Amino acid sequence: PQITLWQRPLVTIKIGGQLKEALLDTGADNTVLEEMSLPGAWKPKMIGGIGGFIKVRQYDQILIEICGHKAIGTVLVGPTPVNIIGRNLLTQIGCTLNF
Amino acid sequence: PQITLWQRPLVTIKIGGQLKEALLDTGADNTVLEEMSLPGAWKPKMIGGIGGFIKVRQYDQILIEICGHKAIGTVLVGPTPVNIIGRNLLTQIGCTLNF
Ligand SMILES: Cc1c(O)cccc1C(=O)N[C@@H](CSc1ccccc1)[C@H](O)CN1C[C@H]2CCCC[C@H]2C[C@H]1C(=O)NC(C)(C)C
Repeated sequence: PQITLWQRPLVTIKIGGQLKEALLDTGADNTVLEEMSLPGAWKPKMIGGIGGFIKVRQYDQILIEICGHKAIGTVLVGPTPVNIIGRNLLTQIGCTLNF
Repeated sequence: PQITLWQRPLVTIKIGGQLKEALLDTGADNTVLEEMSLPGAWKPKMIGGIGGFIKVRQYDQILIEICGHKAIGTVLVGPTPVNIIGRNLLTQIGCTLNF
């Protein structure tokens, strides 16, 4: 899939048995998900936006299906208004920018 | 140019006679620039990211030279830690996501 940028680049994801919609976000170093139930141990973490900072729960080695592509990585969960797939996961699904 | 996402997708911009580095940011609807001197009138604006909101100055129909591609559009100036080229300007340089 090629994707133009006239609308937000939103994709379907499956994480922890759940279907979510998420933003492909070349500006995000990290993947950040809205409040959800993920199984397993987590670490405290703080990440910075535009913005200020939010407190998130850090989860390592999480399987996530992004637009029908499987990828494993660190997922962060916390009070983000929008699900963000950052570059740690974008590189796993072979995502490039072209201009 | 094609650009992988193993590093931050940073490009050179010329805006208001000045050279800057900026992040190609598919997760940003707007272009946001660190405090700088831009000539002419502006409007007050508030923009939300992760962490909260920042007060910005809104400038319309600004000429921006992104990686040797000329584009005109709305640029926002305010206390962002990184220069962001959002989708309003990404569509002007024929920027697509490929995976
Ligand atoms: C989530 C995240 C990380 O995990 C790591 C590094 C940065 C970020 C981060 O917040 N990145 C953002 C750009 S703002 C930015 C600030 C500093 C460095 C790089 C980018 C997102 O790419 C875009 N970001 C995605 C999304 C984040 C939650 C709030 C709604 C949007 C808002 C949008 C945004 O901020 N828009 C502006 C117009 C204000 C620029």
